[PDB]
Amino acid sequence: GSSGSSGQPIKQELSCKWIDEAQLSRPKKSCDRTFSTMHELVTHVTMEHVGGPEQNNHVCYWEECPREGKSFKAKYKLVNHIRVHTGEKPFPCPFPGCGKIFARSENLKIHKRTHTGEKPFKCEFEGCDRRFANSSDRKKHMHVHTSDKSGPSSG
Ligand SMILES: [Zn+2]
Ligand SMILES: [Zn+2]
Ligand SMILES: [Zn+2]
Ligand SMILES: [Zn+2]
Repeated sequence: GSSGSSGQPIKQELSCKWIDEAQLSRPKKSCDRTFSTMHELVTHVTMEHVGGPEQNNHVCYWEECPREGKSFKAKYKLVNHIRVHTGEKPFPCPFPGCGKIFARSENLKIHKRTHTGEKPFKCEFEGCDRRFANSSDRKKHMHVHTSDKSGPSSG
């Protein structure tokens, strides 16, 4: 194998929500941890979770696993399953009521135009012209509104 790997890739954070049903501590707790790379999350979620090739009955209990904690007929079967628990992406969708995510930059940029011309979150400040997708940004654009400007009438 070989690749250009020009420059540095994208730094994405991962999380393995492991909710043990046999846990005697409530409310049900999840596996608190993080990783800088996928591989690191694999060796863990697999060994640090599903265990190694030594464990016979291996079962992955996800905070909301689609399997509901079911056993497989092979190791590769389980290890391959957790593959869905990763779902690593470069950048989500700038739309709130979309929660959509893509693995391509052109896909998102092209999919963002298929949403609408105007933004959902518009500056609440009257006589102001802005655009936002998250109530956070807007509320952050107010830090500059606290004050006013006296000069150009038509603004
Ligand atoms: Zn974990
Ligand atoms: Zn699972
Ligand atoms: Zn979208
Ligand atoms: Zn404004």
